[PDB]
Amino acid sequence: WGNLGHETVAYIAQSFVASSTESFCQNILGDDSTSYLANVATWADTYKYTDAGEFSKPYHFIDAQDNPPQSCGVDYDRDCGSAGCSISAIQNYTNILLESPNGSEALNALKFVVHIIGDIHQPLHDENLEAGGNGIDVTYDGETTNLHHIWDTNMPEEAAGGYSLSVAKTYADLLTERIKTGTYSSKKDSWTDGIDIKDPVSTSMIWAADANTYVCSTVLDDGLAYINSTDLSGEYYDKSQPVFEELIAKAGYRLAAWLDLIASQPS
Ligand SMILES: Nc1ccn([C@@H]2O[C@H](COP(=O)(O)O)[C@@H](O)[C@H]2O)c(=O)n1
Ligand SMILES: *[C@@H]1O[C@H](CO)[C@@H](O)[C@H](O)[C@H]1NC(C)=O
Ligand SMILES: *[C@@H]1O[C@H](CO)[C@@H](O)[C@H](O)[C@H]1NC(C)=O
Ligand SMILES: [Ca+2]
Ligand SMILES: [Ca+2]
Ligand SMILES: [Zn+2]
Ligand SMILES: [Zn+2]
Ligand SMILES: [Zn+2]
Repeated sequence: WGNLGHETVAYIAQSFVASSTESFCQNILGDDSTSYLANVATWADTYKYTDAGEFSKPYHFIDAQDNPPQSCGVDYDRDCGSAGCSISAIQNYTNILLESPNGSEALNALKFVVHIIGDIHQPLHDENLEAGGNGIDVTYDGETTNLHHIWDTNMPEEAAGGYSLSVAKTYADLLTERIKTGTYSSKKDSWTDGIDIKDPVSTSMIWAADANTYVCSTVLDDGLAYINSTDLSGEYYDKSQPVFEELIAKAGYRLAAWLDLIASQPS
């Protein structure tokens, strides 16, 4: 996602973490504001453009070598690759926070986890075709862009009504309501099935596989004749909106559950 989606994921997670988890994170981040996770949720996307952070570019995605929309699937050993991926990064940075939470690496590990759990839930961050859809040029509200970009940025920002941190906070409030009492309230109790702090790869692969299903059902079902030739701000946006909203909600809810397990200690 772009910045709005990552900040939204982070604000949702803040609404679901335990108090002890909130304290654990605020202490690592040096931030006890009511934006502590949202304030770092975009860091990985600035870091990756620097010489020191170039190593981390591949950590934003897992390039699933499936065949959408006919067939979707993610395979860690097939798809991660030698340079690492979102799944290998979740393992590495989770284990830093479990083993060395008071050490110098915990700060960036936490900022990576906050960001990357968000990215796992962007379906085109779980898809090899055309580099996650970057190579698929599209028109969106009369503008030339690409299919990856409209999932990251154009569509979530249209739905949220803007791009800023305060717009993200409002959007997160909306999606948090849908989890607690609204749209998602009868589904969300299943959203952490399979979670296992002892197996970060298995856990994050369940999430990536979930998001990847929507590459076939939603991102590409209409087919590329339609997608290449049509302004995607109309009916394509209308069908995409419920899907990216639920995936942003899932990312925040799952990030909260994961941070709770990272911070957990038996009383
Ligand atoms: N194979 C790739 C290449 C890029 N990406 C994502 O596409 C976006 C644009 O990446 P590039 O700037 O590398 O073209 C980023 O969000 C990046 O994480 C991806 O999801 N799969
Ligand atoms: C784990 O993270 C550290 C710090 O960013 C990095 O140096 C290291 O290469 C990572 N290891 C793996 C296996 O991704
Ligand atoms: C859609 O555009 C992509 C990327 O340029 C291309 O690979 C694909 O063949 C196109 N499909 C159609 C039916 O136009
Ligand atoms: Ca909770
Ligand atoms: Ca690739
Ligand atoms: Zn992102
Ligand atoms: Zn992206
Ligand atoms: Zn990213």
